[PDB]
Amino acid sequence: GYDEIEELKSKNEVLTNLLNKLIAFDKKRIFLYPVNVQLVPDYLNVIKEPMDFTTMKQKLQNFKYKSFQEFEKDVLLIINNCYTYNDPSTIYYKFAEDIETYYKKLNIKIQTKYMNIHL
Amino acid sequence: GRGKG
Ligand SMILES: [Cl-]
Ligand SMILES: [Cl-]
Repeated sequence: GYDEIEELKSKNEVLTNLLNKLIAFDKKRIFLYPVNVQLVPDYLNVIKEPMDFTTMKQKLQNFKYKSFQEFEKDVLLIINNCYTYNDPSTIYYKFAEDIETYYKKLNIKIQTKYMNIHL
Repeated sequence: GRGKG
């Protein structure tokens, strides 16, 4: 009913603001779109669950995230995919470490602001 | 992985 879609909408607004901060922090847009298989032909032979921020925006517009944890899973999937494919000497691996640091600095307050919608 | 750059 109205009250349930209102709740889902206010929760999506909190997840969106967090995704936009992650997209903004990713200035080189390393994680904005799926990794280009024409540039990296062996990528999907190594990464079994590719993830990127644009896919997360689509899940959001479809109201696919029903808990904070489901959102976090996708952020940490992007990060752990980057560690799995790339060597630790590369700019990609360093940028994943940087966004993991940024995310870990934010998530406690955003996660609380999310639970507080249905308080 | 092979590598990107
Ligand atoms: Cl960057
Ligand atoms: Cl590099």
